[PDB]
Parts: sequence; structure tokens; C-alpha cells
Amino acid sequence: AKSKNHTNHNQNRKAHKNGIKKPKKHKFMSRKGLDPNFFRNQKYCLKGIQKKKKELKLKAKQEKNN
Amino acid sequence: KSRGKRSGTRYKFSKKFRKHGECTANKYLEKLNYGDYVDIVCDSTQQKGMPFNYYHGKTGKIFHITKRGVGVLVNKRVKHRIEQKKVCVRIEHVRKSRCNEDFLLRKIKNAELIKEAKLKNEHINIKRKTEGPKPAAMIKVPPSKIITIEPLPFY
Amino acid sequence: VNVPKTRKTYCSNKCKKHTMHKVSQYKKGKERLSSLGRRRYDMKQKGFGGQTKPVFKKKAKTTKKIVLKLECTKCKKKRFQTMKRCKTFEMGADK
RNA sequence: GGGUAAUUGGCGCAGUUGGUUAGCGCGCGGGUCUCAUAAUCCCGAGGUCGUGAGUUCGAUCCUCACAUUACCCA
RNA sequence: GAUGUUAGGAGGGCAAAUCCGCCGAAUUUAAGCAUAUAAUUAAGCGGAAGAAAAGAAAAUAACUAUGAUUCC
RNA sequence: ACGGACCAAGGAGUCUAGCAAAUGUGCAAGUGUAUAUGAUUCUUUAAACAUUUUACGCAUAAUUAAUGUAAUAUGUCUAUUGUAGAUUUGUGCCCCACUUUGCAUACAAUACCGGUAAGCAA
RNA sequence: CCUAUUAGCUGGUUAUUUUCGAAAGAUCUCUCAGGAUCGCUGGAGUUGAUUAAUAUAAUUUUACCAGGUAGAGAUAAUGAUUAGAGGACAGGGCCUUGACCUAUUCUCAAACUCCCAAUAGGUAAAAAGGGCGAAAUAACUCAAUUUGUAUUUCACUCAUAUUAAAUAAAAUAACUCCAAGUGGGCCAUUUUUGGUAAGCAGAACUGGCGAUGAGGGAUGCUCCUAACGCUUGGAUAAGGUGCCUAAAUAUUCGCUCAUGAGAUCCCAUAAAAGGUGUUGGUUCAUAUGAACUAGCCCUGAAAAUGGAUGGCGCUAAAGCGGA
RNA sequence: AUCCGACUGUUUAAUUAAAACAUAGCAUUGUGAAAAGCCACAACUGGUAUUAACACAAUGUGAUUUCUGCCCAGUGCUUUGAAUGUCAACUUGAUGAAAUUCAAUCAAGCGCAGGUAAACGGCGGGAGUAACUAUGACUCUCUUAAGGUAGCCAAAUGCCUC
RNA sequence: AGGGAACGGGCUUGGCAAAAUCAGCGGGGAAAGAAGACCCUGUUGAGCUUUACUCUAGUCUGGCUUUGUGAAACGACUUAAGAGGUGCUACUUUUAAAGUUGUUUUAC
RNA sequence: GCAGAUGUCCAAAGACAAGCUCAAAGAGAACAGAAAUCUCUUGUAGACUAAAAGGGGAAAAGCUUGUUUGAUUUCUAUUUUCAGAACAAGUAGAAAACGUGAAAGCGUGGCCUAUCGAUCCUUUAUAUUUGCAAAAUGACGUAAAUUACUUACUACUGUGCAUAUAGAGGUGUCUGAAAAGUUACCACAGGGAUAACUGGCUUGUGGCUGCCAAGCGCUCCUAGCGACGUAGCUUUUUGAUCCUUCGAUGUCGGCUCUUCCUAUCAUUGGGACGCAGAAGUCUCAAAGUGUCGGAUUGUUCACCCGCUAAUAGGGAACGUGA
RNA sequence: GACUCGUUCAUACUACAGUGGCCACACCAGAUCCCAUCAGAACUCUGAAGUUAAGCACUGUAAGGCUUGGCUAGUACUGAGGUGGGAGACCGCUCGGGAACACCAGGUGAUGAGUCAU
Repeated sequence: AKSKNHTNHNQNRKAHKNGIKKPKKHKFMSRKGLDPNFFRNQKYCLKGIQKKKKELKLKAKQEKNN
Repeated sequence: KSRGKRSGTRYKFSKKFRKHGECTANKYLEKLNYGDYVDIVCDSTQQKGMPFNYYHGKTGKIFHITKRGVGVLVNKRVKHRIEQKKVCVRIEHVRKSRCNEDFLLRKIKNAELIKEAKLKNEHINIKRKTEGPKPAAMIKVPPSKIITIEPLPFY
Repeated sequence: VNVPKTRKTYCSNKCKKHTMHKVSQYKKGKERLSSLGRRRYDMKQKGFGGQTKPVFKKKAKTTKKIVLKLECTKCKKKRFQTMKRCKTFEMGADK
């Protein structure tokens, strides 16, 4: 027999029953496919920063532990 | 039966009266930075990098910048939830959003007010005023200015 | 659809430059009786039971996708390029 | 797709390295009287392209073009 | 080769749960159905034992190699 | 619209296999003692009890069609890095702001393993 | 006998209370009486909150966006479309017939637009953050190892004592797992497509019916009030107060006489056209003549069992419109 | 008097007794025999057949009378073929180290060429035209394998149609 | 009468309504029968038909085997020579009847 | 539902750059005309842009010219449909190598919105990647040593097959079975999710009643009519719907019998007339009484013969099959 | 007075008319070279005799257009409520929002960086 083809009835009620969920909005987004030659350089920056910081901390630890 | 990319955009993607023609040269000088809000208005004169029908007139913050394009993160309502959508458009189809300008001006002005208030050791209300009921007023008006109003007859 | 017999284009194997390629049309080539699928099909078709696999007989479309065989004149390495489907296709016809 | 033949005059037609030939269709002359008909002559990319070879439509090759048989696992 | 109421013997039928040969479907599943599945099953025919059948390598491995069959 | 004249009794999500989740229990990088054996156990007992210091399953390592290859890396018995974050430590035994520590987890970033690309390739 | 074959189909499917509580959309499907998968729902659990905050919000304010529906227009374009007015290419007999141009003019468009609402929609409104500086890092960027960019570390400090606008039985949150039912819908208001129309077919928003009783509408799945543990009082809503029937034959002011009066949304039909019935207004003519106007009433107004403002009945209403 | 069936006969046991079936008559087809025709059977073997063309088998039509027209294009059935295209297994040859891969040929069938309608079946349309009108003997034209012949009819067959 | 799933015995508003019985009757009980046989749906069937798909008995034909004993003819293969065009050599034809095989006929 | 369009087309109609400006109109120039070419003026696109339509486009996205193959290989973040799966079609980028331009730049097909396809199988390309389950096959290759089962070192190792990756061969019912009919002999599971009948709503159609007045009626709109228009009633026709019934509401007509309506055919009493009488027509109150015999047809309907005073129209589940 | 590169992209456009020139723009002289064509018209190159005639600048017009305001007009339309009116079509009321065409009036630009001349 003929079928009710379509209706949006009650769909808004269903949607609002569990609220209109919002995205979680995390602090950090993955940089997988964004601006290469920039995020690679950022990787180099961060590597150098860790190298210098860790070597300073290691120098302090060695001079404090004798 | 028809759901093409540009279906139903007869008027939305049409140029305004006497405002046809390519984008102005000065628009290419617009300065864009990561994380700032941007409006998505489709410029029909530029076909490549055109946003989808839905996002025309929406706002979102930039999450990616390329040589001639911007990836902007836009909220889209899908049935029972909002979800984040990364739309990639060209420069002509994006413009700096004024959705923040009142907030930025408020920040600057309130900072330069708070500095002086703390300098003078005063307590001030920095929040916006949401002005409501007006105070009593003691107003004067010439007698030749009061005019008598009565409903008019039919004609 | 007209396509010139030769074309100066990128070589994707054994060379990484833009070299001259000779262009031709790919042909299906005959199915061999020793292929695993054909052997399995023949063994299945043996015996009683009649036809054992579907035989397609709808044949909706009328053309085929055109595939160009590009052979680099330096490394003699063949490469495939797919063209949009068309009814008439000539190679190196009059300009 | 496999195997076979064909399309050369306007018709039909067979013919292959020192070759485009004919009957019918067309044009006049002349004629044996009125026809016939000797003969000249109109009619040929020898389907199309490429290739082989002192000497090819011709020999090889590919393309679509037609007609029986036959194969029809996405 | 026959033939023998020559002498002495054997087979035949019943019974089947397990067992050994043959013959042999379709219902069903695939959400249709034809290969496939059901199933080398049911039905059918024949043949034994307290068990039957298998069994003393024309086997496996590829290792420092194992050693009939059956069953867990 | 269909079933039901009445009464009694019977009458329908169960059993097994296999998987997962949940929760409880035991042990824990191990766990389960399978088949089987022993042993003054032999009504019960067809259950209980036991197993001379690499059987097997699952887990302990992944990835690739595959030959296969296989997780920081010996400067350090340190144990990758951030932002939040529980708990802890002190100063303004009962508030909070600064320090201190930084579980779980979330979001990222890094290394490293297998495969594929690309570059080189004795 | 295989065989208790198969059935997306019909029928049935057995104690109580309590708590939570749907869908009749959507995508794919040899799919349209089915299924899977989202959505809606329960149970379980953790992380949080428990700090009249923050997260948060079917809400508003402030700031800023996007639109081309309603309306408007035809002289703004396109498409139509009625008339004339003025003014130098063509036919015949200085003239006639026009065409054409200019300025006008009547009337229109879902697939027309110069313009353009209301409603609906989006973003933002500070602490894991912002501002301002220094110092490091990079293979990035730049003419720039000191241009910029980003990151990191140090500084200083940006309302919080009401809380970077308001309001909020906002953490009754967020997340994860497992799973049921459902996937024939229908109705009302508003909008709208097809249709002459339909208790018709198809859509949009919200609310309901379903899944739900209670008071009222006499009666009624969907109307109004209002949603529900068991009671005692009080006071009301909707609606009523002549009797049926609890409460006014209440008060106050008009209108109406019907030889088929009229009498509560949905709702249970009534029209064009008329009236020298009566009531009140408006505009013209020397308290007369006219023409209008709109209240109630009347004609228009005919159907089959006997008959229905719900019934009785009601006219100094128990009718109509008020207070 | 009309329709149908010639007649006698038979039939749907329990809704149809007939115009249905059968029938004699007519016509067609196959077959000369145990290597035949038609049919049964798993095989062996068998029925017709204790038969032999005035026979057996397979069909259609359905007494008599008078007739039984045209079409072999289509589909069937059937007849001839070393001129004949196509084809399987096999066989032969070539290549290869071999598997294989390539080629080549005297089957039947189809195709080709015929025959056959008491085989299935089929069997047209426009205009113009005769001293009134009407009609069209006649003419032109398109077209088929043939264009429905002799007959018969609003028939148990004609809608329109009472 | 109303409303209601749009034709009530029950509901609402009315009309009304007085025990028990006998005999008829066919208006109603949308009376009884009986999971509608018509129609549609089902990825449920069955009978039947074909130039539906896929098969199959039968039948026609070919190959191999059974299958023995002879003769003849023809063809093919192998081998020696001649001729043709022809780059120590490569291809076509004819000549023998020389050895091998196949076919067609025929005899027992 | 409405107006349409697609299963294509293009070595340029793709890429880049430069130059130019189009349709049309007016005026002017031998042949030469409404149209043929040339010049000038105006010319916001009224042209053109492969195709449907809608957007976009003027030193261009159009026309012409020049040079080309970016219609190339690989990989991400993603948008549309949406389950936020796939295909497909796009957007923004990155790593190569190129084209174009003086360059900035632009180019990963067509100015944008459509122009298309899973598994399995096959096919052909690529590969210093692999396998064919005890082994070998380039090759005893290169160096030494002797009469051997000598020793070291080599990216490149047989046919066939299979694999990995990438295109292609197609499923148009286009998320993708290999598929003709008939049942009037029929079966089953169901369906009022769905036809054939009543009933119900609607009333186009059918029937009936109004309003206006151009005309007809010798003159005279309205005695009687009434075109062009327009307002209603009825369910006595047929439609439209599919609301109820498919575990069954007996579906035509006639006969029989009763009752009801009035939109009255006759009979009763009136009014009007284009009413002399007669006959008749229009109309009012009125449903008390009555509305027939036959031929043909199954008929309803119809049509004739005849009587009559009149032979009116309808309803009751198309009244009425225990 | 001026020029170059821009911004706004008509208050900046269009038509007609008037005024202005020393370098400044420009018209203008020429074709050997670079270059370009049918055509030194254009483009390109080399110039400096002539001229504000034009371009350009400024102004004017009961100018068209464009733009701002008023007015159209609380009109049209519209969100929420109504056991509101009306047989309906439609139309009020309460709490709110609120156009457009036309017509009238004013206006016809402003400006960033740099440079030249006096």
C-alpha cells in the first residue's frame, strides 16, 4: 500500500530530549595534515628547547649530586 | 531528486545590484591569524574555493592557513547535536569577523579604566550595565507645546 | 575524442623527469585457460548440475572507459592513464 | 570474440609486379532502309589507413562496413 | 563335464543398539534460486561379532628426528 | 471488527554449543591441571582428595600476501614530553591563596616496531 | 517415514507493588506487512558537582553577521498588458492608412526583481585565558642568527568584597558499556501543494491523541480547564446559576414577536437578492419628502420511521448584545 | 418453421446429458521387417505380432448431396550434395626441455539449393469516372507470399445495433 | 435522535416501562455455516504452455575398443636427380616407384 | 507536483600569456538590394561562454594569436549525501617533475552547479618487493687447491602458476540475483494496510429552486419566457475517496407487502393570464384518496398498443433471496 | 599649481556648455635602430617645432542618474493571545515588530603614501 513518504514531525522533540549536544572543544587539535614545513619546524623548535632545558637540568643535577 | 552542490542558491550566490565584478584588490591585503574569528560569505565571482551553501553567512575560528586558503572550524547542527566541521575556502570567500570587536574594545577600555581606578584606589563596576528603568524626572514644557489629541473620525 | 600518438609527460618509473612517451590504447587481452579462476570455473562446470555461475545479461551501458598505454621512450616502462568514457575515440587523427 | 566471403564505373561483374578491362546505364557520328550494331567516348580513391618490393588494386597489416556458424562465469 | 533319494557336510530365515558394504533423496539454509547446503544423511538392498572395522608403512617428517592399528 | 456457552485439570522465551558485556570470586605475567594416572576412598563415592623441581588452551607483541622482520637505548635500577588533573608536603588541628608532588583519565606532542611510498643503495 | 520441514504471515503467551519510560523520523536493502543501522528508552558504571560557581541553557540583553518570504513595482530590468496624447520610414488618392520615437496610462508573475520586513538563524561577551616586556629554540619566514612567526621560561597584572550582561529546583551534569521496544501513525492552530471539493492526497512549525484518566463541551480518542499516590478542610479554573442540575426566575441598559423565533469555540450548513417590520445613525431638500447605512426580525429556506437549542419549556426571557 | 448435431451409441458417480465425445464416410503421414515403423524397459528383453501394405502405426475431418479457391514469403516437416562455410572429441603436423601453445581435416546439425497448405497458418488501401441525382462497369496509384475465391450472414460469428 | 470506527441492545438526551404464559411469523439480531473461493499481498505452492533459464531420457552423428585373415587402388611421409625464379647456400615444380604410413574399394 | 535536463561532447572546447571587445542600432561607401564587405558614432553585455536551467564573467571567464600537455606520479586535512559508512563529485594543501609568463603568479582537466559503479573473476602494467612447503636451475661466476663430497665470496637465477599495488572489462532495479507465460481446475498464509456493494464525507456530473434583464412575446423586459452572467438546495445518476466489513453484511431484475417524503399527475378550494365561452398555461394552501391492462427485452431504463381522472416523482442497507 | 602609486568604487557616472597653462600631464614631430602591423592607426623606439583644439582640471544645467534626509506611514505586512466578530471570504482587539514604490528637499565628493614646480 501507499507509505507515508516523509515527515520531520517529532524529530525536534527527539533531538531536544537529550539536548542539543555541543562539541567537547578540546585544548589541542591534532596537526596531522596542517601546514607542513611549519609544524616540522615547530618540531625542531621543541626538540631544541627540550635539549637545552634537559641539559641545563642535568648539569644542575650533576653539580648537586657530585 | 536534485541535491547538487549549488542547488537552491539562485539568490544566495548572486551578486548584489550594481555590485558585480571581481573582488577588490584591497581584500587580498586582509590580515588573518590562527584562532581568530572569520565570516564565511561566498563570492560568486571566484568559483574555486567556494564554500558550501550551508556555510554562507556562518562564523568560525581559523584553524588552518595556506597560501591562498583558510580552513575554518564551523559549528553545524545535525539532528540531535552540534558538531565541528572543518571547511576549506579561498581568501575571497572569507572576511574578518566583527563578532568580537565590541569585546576587544571593551577589554582595552576596561583595562585602561581599571588601571586608573586602582591607581586612585576606587571601586568600580566593570560589568556591562544592561540598562533598565529610568529615574524620576522633573521636566518643564511650555504651555503652547502641549497639544490635545483625540481620535479622528472616519472618512 | 582525438589524442596525439606522442606526449611529453612525467615519467613515474626508472626516470623522474618529463620525457617523451609514446601513447597507444590498452586492449583487454585474452583470458588464459591456466588462470586459477578459469581452472576453478571449468572444474566446477564439469559434471551434472548445469550452469554453476551467474551469466550477466543486462548490459546497461554502451561505451567503455578509454585507457591509454604510455611508454616512456627512455626506460621503456609502460604506464596506464584512464580517460573519460566516450563513443568515438581516434588516436593521432587529423588536427 | 573465434572462423569464412564480400563490397571496382550509375548497375552487376571476374580478373592480379612491366596492365584499370569489359556487358549493361550515358553522349554523338555512322549505319542496312526503322531497330540492331563496328567504334570513340562519359562512368574506377580496385571500401579506408599503414607496411613489404628494379617492377603492385595486387603482396603484408590494422580500422570500421555485411552476411550463415559459433563462444557467450565479473 | 554330466548324472546320481550314492557317503559325509554347508548355505537359506529371524533378530540390529553398536558394526561392515552398496544404493540414495528431498524438506531445509542461502531471507529468491540453479552450484553449494541439507548429506557422502533419511528411506531402500545385502553381511557379521560380543564387539565389528582398522592394523604391522610403497607412513610422517625435514628434526638432536619419530615407527602397526584404534580411541581420548 | 475477530475469539470467548460454562467449569476443572493441562497449556507456551526453555536446553545445549559458541562469543561478548556486566557483576561476584580465586590467583595474577601468569592462569586453567586436559586426557590420564594414585590412593587402607569405594552405601553415599558417578564425589571428594592428589599430581618427582618445558603437555595443551588463552594471555604475555605486533605487523606483513609473503621470504619474514619485530618495539626510547646503555648515556641510566634513570622508568619519553607537555596542559589540566586525584592524593601528599610546607607558609599565610577547623577557609582559601601561594608553593610541593602530578594517580586515573582526556587532549596533544614525541620517539620506536611491522608494512607501503620517496631518496640513496655493494 | 524424512518431519516437531519452512513460514518476513494470523492467533496465544500464566503473580503483586514500586521506579524510569518510547517510536511511528532517517540511511541502505529483490525493499514497501520485513530487516540492519542511527535516533528516541532502560539498566550498569566511572569521572564530576556537592563551594547560591563554573561547566550548562528549545530564554533574553549588548555587539556584529547572512537572507530575498510577506509586502512593493510595472514609469527599475525580463515577461506580459489597456488606452489614448505629441512628433521626421513604408501604401494610395496637400490628404488618407499605419509603422516607429517621446512622455504618459489601466492591469499582472511559483519557476520576475530596484527595495525589502515580522518571525526564524549564527558568532562573541576574559583565568588551561588576555595584556604587556625580556630571554631562549627552529631546518620555518624574511633582504634580515635577529625581520617576523610559533613554542618555551621568567617577569608585571587583568572585575571576583555580586561573580568581565540578565535570569536559571544550572551537576537532575559529562562520558562509557550492554540492551529492549519502535521504524503502518493520526488530529488541532497557523502556512502550503494537487484537487470542484472531501472526515481527500501530500508537506512545514508547535502542541496533542497514540500511551491518558479528571472537570466542562448533554453526547464524542484529538476542543476548553487541567494532567492523576490515599485523605480532611478551603478556595478556584473551564463552564455555568428556571427545572432536569450544585449555583441568580440576581441587578442594570438596550434590541427582538418569528402562521417552521433564537439560544456556548471545535459543532454539527446556509447564500446571492429582497422587505412600507422595528431600532439607531449619515447626507441632501420648507416637519415634512428622499437616498443611504446596519442591528434584531421576516422571505429566499423542499425528503423520505416520529424528533429534537440535550429535554421540558421559555417572550416584564429561561432569546440576542453589554455591564 | 429456424439453429445445432447426420443417424443408433457415450459422457462430467454427488449441480452441466449437450450443439460435447464416438461413429461410418473422407483425406493425409510413416513403414518391405527381426540393422523395419510405432511403443514399453534400469538392463536383459518385450507389445503390435498366432501380424506383413486390402497390414500395422500416427493424425485431422466427421452420414449423404454439392464443393473443397489463392499463398511455400514466416515457422515446421522433408529431399540432394566432396562444389560447399561453420564444429566437438579424436587424429596429424610445427615449436618447445616439457607441460603447453599453435595450426590442418570428408561427421551429424545449422547454413546453401529444392519440395510440401485435407502442415501450423495467412488471404490489402487510396483517389477519379456514365445525357437527371445516386452508384461506379471503367481508369490511375500505393502495396503483398497471396490480397478472402465459390459460397454464407446482424447466423450460437455484426460491436455501432433495438 | 445524537455522537461514535461515518447504520447501537448497552453510551447521552428523550419516548416510555407491570408477573407468568400458548400458537404462529419471518422485520431485526449488519442471525447460523466457514480462518472469502472474488481482489490484493507473500521473495508460499501446484497444474499447464512455450522460440523463459538450466538440464535430461530418447534419438542422429563422429572417435577409441571389441576387430580377425588377404588383395588392389589412391594419398601422405622419407630419399636421389631435372627445371623456375633465386642469397658455397635458401624456397617451388617435375622425375623414381626406392623404404615408411594413412584413406577407399574388394575377397574370406 | 510543476518547467526541463543527464548516461554525452572536447588535443582543445584543457594550461598559461598577450592583444582586442561583443549583440544591436544609426549614418555613409560602384556593382550591392531587407539582408554580403568597409568606415565612423553609440553601445553594462541586451553577444559569447559544448549541452538543461540557474549563477559568474569586459584591458574577461568572451574573440584572435603564440607557446604548450598540470587531462602527470604520490599522500594528507576535509565538504556535499550522511549512519556523519562507502562510492562519486568537489575544496584546501604537501613531496616530485614540468608548462606558461618578463615577472608576480597561474595550471592536479573543462568558469560553477549533473555527466556514473562493490565483492569474486579476468586483464595488463610496476616492483634491488615475495611464494610454489626436503632441495637445486644466471653459474662451478670469481679467487685460490688437487685427481676431492676442497674452501671462501657474489642485490641481480628455469617454464608455468600464485600473490602485492594500479588502472580497466559491470552490474541503469545504478550500495550491484544469471530468469517467460497461463490457470475459467486450482491450493495455502494472510489482508478491510487493498478493489468489486451498502452506509459516510465531497458533489464535478445528474436533478430541482433562485437573482439581473439583452431580447422573444404584433407595440409590451417580467401573461408566459428569458440569452450573456451569477446564488443556492438534493443525494433520486454517475463520479471522486478508501472510513467500516475479506475467521463472508448473500452482490441484477421481477413478484409480494407495508410505510414514509413532496419538488402535486389527478381529485379539493383559490390567485394570474397574452382569460369571451371551451380548452389550456403559470401559481398558492394542501400528501386525505388514487396513480392501471398489455406486446418486445433478464433487464432498471426504454418504446409502442390501450384504458383512465390521472396513469406524478422519489425514500426506506439501490426497502424487501432463512 | 601638478604628477605617480593607491583607497572609497557614480556625491566619483552620463550629456551639453564655459574657463585653465611655465616646467607638470598631454596632444604633437619622425621611423635609423628594439619592436609592430594592410596600415608607425595602434604598439615600440627617437624626439621637442607647434597647441590648450582635445585628453585632463575646475565650474555651470528649474539636466538625467546616483546619494542623504523628510514624507509616504505606524500605511502595507507580520510574531504571540483570544470559548474575538463574521455563514464565509475576511476583519478588529490585547502584548509587540514594522516596510516599499512614488513624491519633496539638499548634495555631486572625500582621502593615504611619495614626488615635482614656485
